[PDB]
Amino acid sequence: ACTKNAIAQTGFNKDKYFNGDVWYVTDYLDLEPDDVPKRYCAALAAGTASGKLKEALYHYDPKTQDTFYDVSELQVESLGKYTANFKKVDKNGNVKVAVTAGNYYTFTVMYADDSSALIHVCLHKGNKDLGDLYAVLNRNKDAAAGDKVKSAVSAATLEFSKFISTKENNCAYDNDSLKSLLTK
Ligand code: HEM
Ligand SMILES: [N+]
Repeated sequence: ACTKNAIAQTGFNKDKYFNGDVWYVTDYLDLEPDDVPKRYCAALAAGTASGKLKEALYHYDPKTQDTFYDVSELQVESLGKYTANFKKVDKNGNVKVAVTAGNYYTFTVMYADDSSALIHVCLHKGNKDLGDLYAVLNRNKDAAAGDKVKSAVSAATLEFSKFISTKENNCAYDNDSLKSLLTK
């Protein structure tokens, strides 16, 4: 189960974050021992499509090759805090698993600037018992975490040294699919 009420960034700039561009996960911290492997790659695009706040997701496990995309319409809880009812889709937006009761995530944007972000995610999916996840994002898939985002990790009373990097997984992303999924 999740245990954190993450606090959103003071002065969060939603239009800059939700600009339709891609964010790559560079580092992550899963609070429950084994909800996820020590290497999925992940990326997302977030934006407004025909007036609707949307987020598209990509996951890839470079060892198993397990791959999946999702798209969600987002609902607002407060500035920087959103609820996402996800649908599993192929890379072209064709539905594989419809929106389902019990299938949603919340996320909180704890820190963001033009190039980097720190988010909290609480995923709910069927009968899995999942815990809190934190992720450091960058607009550049190769960027080492800089001082603004690392300081934000500290300010959340977390230790960046505990975060697991995705950089040695050598993941390659279909950015075009993420951006186009925002409309689907
Ligand atoms: C970027 C922020 C992330 C968000 C919003 C997110 C969200 C989600 C969602 C919605 C699902 C279920 C998708 C579906 O069933 O259609 C999922 C599954 C999963 N995610 Fe993430 N995720 C993120 C990052 C990560 C990271 C960095 C990892 C690293 C290991 C990870 C590991 C997993 C795993 C292992 C599953 C499979 C869960 C299961 O079915 O048991 N996710 N995630
Ligand atoms: N996840």
